[PDB]
Amino acid sequence: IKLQNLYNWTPSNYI
Amino acid sequence: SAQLEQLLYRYRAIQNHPKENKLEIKAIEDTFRNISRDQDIYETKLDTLR
Repeated sequence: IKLQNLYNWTPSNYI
Repeated sequence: SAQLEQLLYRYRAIQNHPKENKLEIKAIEDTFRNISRDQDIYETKLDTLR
């Protein structure tokens, strides 16, 4: 579990 | 986007005090791992896509 790869989150990048 | 994710953030940040009455912490952390993995995959794919 990282931190800056966890606040920056859309549903446009889940895929 | 974040309306159901900040709730999970606050839910884990409140459930750091009991830490043993709630067994569902592990699946939530597995989904945090999934979100971090998908984010790293997207960042590598955006580095290659450019």
